[PDB]
Amino acid sequence: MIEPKEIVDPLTPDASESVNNILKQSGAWSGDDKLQKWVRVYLDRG
Amino acid sequence: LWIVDLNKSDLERLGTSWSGSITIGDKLGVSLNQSSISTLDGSRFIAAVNALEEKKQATVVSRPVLLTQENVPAIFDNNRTFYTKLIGERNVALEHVTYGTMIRVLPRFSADGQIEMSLDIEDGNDKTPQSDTTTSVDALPEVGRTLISTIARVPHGKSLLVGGYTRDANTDTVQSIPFLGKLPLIGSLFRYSSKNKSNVVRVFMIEPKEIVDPLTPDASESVNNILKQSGAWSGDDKLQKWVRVYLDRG
Amino acid sequence: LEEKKQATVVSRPVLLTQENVPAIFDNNRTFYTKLIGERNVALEHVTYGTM
Amino acid sequence: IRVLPRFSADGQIEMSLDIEDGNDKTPQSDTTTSVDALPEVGRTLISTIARVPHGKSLLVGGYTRDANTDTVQSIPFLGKLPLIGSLFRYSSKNKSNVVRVF
Amino acid sequence: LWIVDLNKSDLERLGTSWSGSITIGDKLGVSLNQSSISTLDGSRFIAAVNA
Repeated sequence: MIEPKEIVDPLTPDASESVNNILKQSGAWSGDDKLQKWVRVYLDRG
Repeated sequence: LWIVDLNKSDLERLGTSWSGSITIGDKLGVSLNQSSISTLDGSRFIAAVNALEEKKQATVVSRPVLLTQENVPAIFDNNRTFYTKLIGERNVALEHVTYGTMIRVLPRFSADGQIEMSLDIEDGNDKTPQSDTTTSVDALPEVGRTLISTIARVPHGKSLLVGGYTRDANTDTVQSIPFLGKLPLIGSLFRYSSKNKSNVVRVFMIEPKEIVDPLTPDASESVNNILKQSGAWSGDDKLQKWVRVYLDRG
Repeated sequence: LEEKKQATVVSRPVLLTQENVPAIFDNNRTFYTKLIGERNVALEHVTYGTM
Repeated sequence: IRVLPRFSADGQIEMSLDIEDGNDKTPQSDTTTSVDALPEVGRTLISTIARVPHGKSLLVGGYTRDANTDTVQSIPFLGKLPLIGSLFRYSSKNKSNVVRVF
Repeated sequence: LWIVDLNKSDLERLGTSWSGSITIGDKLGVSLNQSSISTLDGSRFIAAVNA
């Protein structure tokens, strides 16, 4: 089968809230660590 | 960009399957299910039951980051090899999977503030027939190869999808004996049922952002918080400081 | 011997472009399944390609 | 690493980067701690011009990864009775999470 | 330039997995999990635990 659709809008909600609902529920969240947060924090908000 | 994978599968196997032969007085030989009498004369008929089931679930989320100027190309690619510990040190073996990634882009600015880019991306492992033992494939999940070739524009600081793949599947079979598999009392001792079900999504996202500022705090304070807490700091040594000090402050 | 077999599989790719520009998507996963036995060891596998 | 730098007017530096780092893919270190002794880092390659103000530090590219794995292998009938039903399980979790940035 | 790496992993493995076969009076043979009787007649069923 086939079906296209037109798209003009960004994703709602945002992608940074999608994966942070994945990683805190699949059991792989890695922001608690006080050894690795010193270099992820350069990398999440700019 | 955001790689993301979700895998989920369960499988069950239960039932018997019979074979073998009998004999009567060296005058007649009755065999069940292709058991040749030319290999067996008194070996009576046997059975085989299978019982095993499981539930598998695995996720993997990875992301590359890279910056350019506008109207200039750039390439990023990467491939690590992930090992896992097969059980045994003298009875020795290993198994390993390479995990490759590639991305090249060509961005520009618009008038109203949105970014337009030019994407070829790749991700996956190479097809390797390996990990022969049952949990050896279970240790490291597999993700297939993929390739996009797409220009796509997106408003400032927000996230748009660029392509994906989903898949759902079942399987059902009931293998049995024709006459004796329907009587109510022990008729379900002659079944052989094996369901199977897996369902997998995988999608590539993208989001750019504009950047004008240097990193806050500085990088020399980042690694000096790493090395004094991971336990590898090397400024205490009175034999090696005489040449690192030419090298930290100019 | 007799049996009854039934199987379904439903898959979908998604992708976007602009208008009047080409684009390619292709994919191939390999699906393993657990043959019964760990020391009596064997596997079997099928690649599933899409373009 | 190869580079090609120049000065700007206001004091910032603009450079031209191709960098590489890693080991070559070697199937080796067969014993269990032999891989554990020396860690592995994958190959990487950048091709980027990037400018940065004087004396401060800017990021040029990186890679992170998170993963799980869960499986519960058991016997269908006898794996649910309360008394010794958990003697027929086979559970094996797995979890790794790795960052790396230039 | 500054290379930096952080790696972290943990892994656990626990449980059993069974196999083997029995016999009754040289008249019938019941086997669990692909144990062929064509290699074994009196070798009773075994287990394997990993921890």
